Amino acid sequence: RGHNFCAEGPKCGENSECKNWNTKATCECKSGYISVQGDSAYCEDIDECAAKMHYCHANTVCVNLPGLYRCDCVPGYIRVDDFSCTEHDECGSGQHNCDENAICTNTVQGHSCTCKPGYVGNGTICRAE
Amino acid sequence: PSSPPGAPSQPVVTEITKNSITLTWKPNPQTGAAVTSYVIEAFSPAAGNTWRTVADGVQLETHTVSGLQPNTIYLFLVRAVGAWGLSEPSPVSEPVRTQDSE
Ligand SMILES: *[C@@H]1O[C@H](CO)[C@@H](O)[C@H](O)[C@H]1NC(C)=O
Ligand SMILES: [Ca+2]
Repeated sequence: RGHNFCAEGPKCGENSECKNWNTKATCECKSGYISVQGDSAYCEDIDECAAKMHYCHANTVCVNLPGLYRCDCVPGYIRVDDFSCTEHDECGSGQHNCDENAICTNTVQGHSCTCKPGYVGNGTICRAE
Repeated sequence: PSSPPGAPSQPVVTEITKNSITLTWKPNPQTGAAVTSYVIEAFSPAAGNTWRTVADGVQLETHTVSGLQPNTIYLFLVRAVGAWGLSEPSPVSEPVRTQDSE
């Protein structure tokens, strides 16, 4: 192997990782962390829930985490994806008129109906190709 | 300007195996926030009623989603990531089925 530049002494800070390159050690922030003031040896957690941030989307409450974050549903809402929730499970309640061979997917606005592969139509009606 | 990037274009399936699907898309053409990576989400009517995040930190506009089930329907969407968060979703891809395992 090459020379262990990282073992020569302290270099990178608490939320930073030391890497041995051919001629020197280098520091990189851990995932989800960012340099405090332009030096990747010293990093702090990214606050994805800070003001003006838009990691989390409709009907969620952003929860900041060290190296991560989470988008919880507003109480009473049901999840669409990691970033958004919706008021009702329209697909699971029969609140839809999807064709028997269309896929029902909840959306923030309501739901979509998509004809399964091999079928053509607008999801309300599907016909084999 | 403290907004996320614009939504990418509809992802297109370019190759299929029995456990993977390869996707391609484009960044939003409208002038806006810079894109630093992409997030890929997958839906299957046989895998639960939420979208699963299947890839993140994607630097390119093409990527292969592996670890999938044979003979299964999948749909896909992409979000663009920037300094201030995530774009709204791209349009959903046309549904495809992975190949069967014979
Ligand atoms: C689908 O087509 C039917 C008639 O063919 C129409 O009544 C219905 O509104 C359409 N649905 C959508 C979402 O366009
Ligand atoms: Ca964080």
